[PDB]
Amino acid sequence: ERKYLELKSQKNLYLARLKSAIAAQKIEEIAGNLDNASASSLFERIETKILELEAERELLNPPPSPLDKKFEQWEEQQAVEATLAAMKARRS
Amino acid sequence: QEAPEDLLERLLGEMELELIELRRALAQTIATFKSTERQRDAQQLIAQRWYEKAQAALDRGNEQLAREALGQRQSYQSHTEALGKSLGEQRALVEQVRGQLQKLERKYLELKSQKNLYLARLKSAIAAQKIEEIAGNLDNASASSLFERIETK
Amino acid sequence: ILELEAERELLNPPPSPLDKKFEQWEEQQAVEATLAAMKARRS
Amino acid sequence: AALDRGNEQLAREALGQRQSYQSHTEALGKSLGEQRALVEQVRGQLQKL
Ligand SMILES: Nc1ncnc2c1ncn2[C@@H]1O[C@H](COP(=O)(O)OP(=O)(O)O)[C@@H](O)[C@H]1O
Ligand SMILES: Nc1ncnc2c1ncn2[C@@H]1O[C@H](COP(=O)(O)OP(=O)(O)O)[C@@H](O)[C@H]1O
Repeated sequence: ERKYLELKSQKNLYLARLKSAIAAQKIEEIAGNLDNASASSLFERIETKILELEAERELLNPPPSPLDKKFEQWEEQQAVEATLAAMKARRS
Repeated sequence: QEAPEDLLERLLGEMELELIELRRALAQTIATFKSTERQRDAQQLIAQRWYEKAQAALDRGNEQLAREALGQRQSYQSHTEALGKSLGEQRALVEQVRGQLQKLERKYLELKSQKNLYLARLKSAIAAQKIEEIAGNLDNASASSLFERIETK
Repeated sequence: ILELEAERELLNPPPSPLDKKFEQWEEQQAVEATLAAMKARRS
Repeated sequence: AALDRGNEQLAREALGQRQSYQSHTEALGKSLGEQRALVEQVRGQLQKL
């Protein structure tokens, strides 16, 4: 009788310790550590899936050249300079 | 396999259920520990009562009954020591289990604080990619863009 | 009963005894200051 | 008036008794300080609607 009571007084603690360890392990496989980049952590798999689509839609419709960006920026600067100069000069 | 985003939410819900299950199991563990502590206290109380009875029995001057009572209380003292030994380790173990649960809680909260941002970024990107296949570019003329197919038709 | 009493304690941690000591000392400081000034005001 | 007999024990008891009421008063004063600030914003929303 006493032996059985003693064993029943420990089954619960052992179950709790097993469950805590299982949950602790199951935490890792989702995120783990930020610097993993292991493609096993579910966040990196989402990140690669994002970048794949972002590049795939870029291939179909090419982005404008940096030369075009420089040209349009300079055109905007020339425009605003002309407006400000004539705008100061009109009230004068 | 399946799309990662749906299994992300499914796994997070399952993890929530497992966490509350762990909380309940730890509650039962601390309950049983308290019960064992109470039983140890009761046993030592009974041993003290037997010692007190022997104290009054010795007043007669017949030491034989005192010897009988003192030999009787030895088993109870041994049982009290046996339970005191086990408590000395169960108390040190439950604290570490509680610490593990406390850390897991914060980790889960942190992951749930980012699932939404990741889903929003995924939806924005897929919509941005889908915007193209209808029209794309005015000079695209790929016959895949739905406007050029209508124009040729 | 004990299971529920511990389970609701896990969800909302009780304060550490250090906080209890601190608040007890704060109460003692308050009562001593009040009684000292309270004696000294009529004097 | 309790300290008037010259025995400070009753004064100590009364001062220890009033501490709970002071704490409760402060607890309610903390909550009023935010409820008053929130009801005004709700009223403004209603007025604009
Ligand atoms: N301390 C650490 N810092 C950064 N990354 C780590 C660290 N420890 C492990 N990793 C990551 O773990 C990954 C290896 O896991 P992986 O090879 O994907 O698992 P499997 O072998 O099951 O495919 C590496 O990409 C590495 O970035
Ligand atoms: N910068 C651009 N200016 C004009 N048209 C472009 C540009 N980039 C891509 N295209 C268009 O993309 C089209 C090619 O797509 P297409 O070969 O029909 O797709 P798929 O390979 O799926 O059949 C070409 O007709 C071309 O006009």
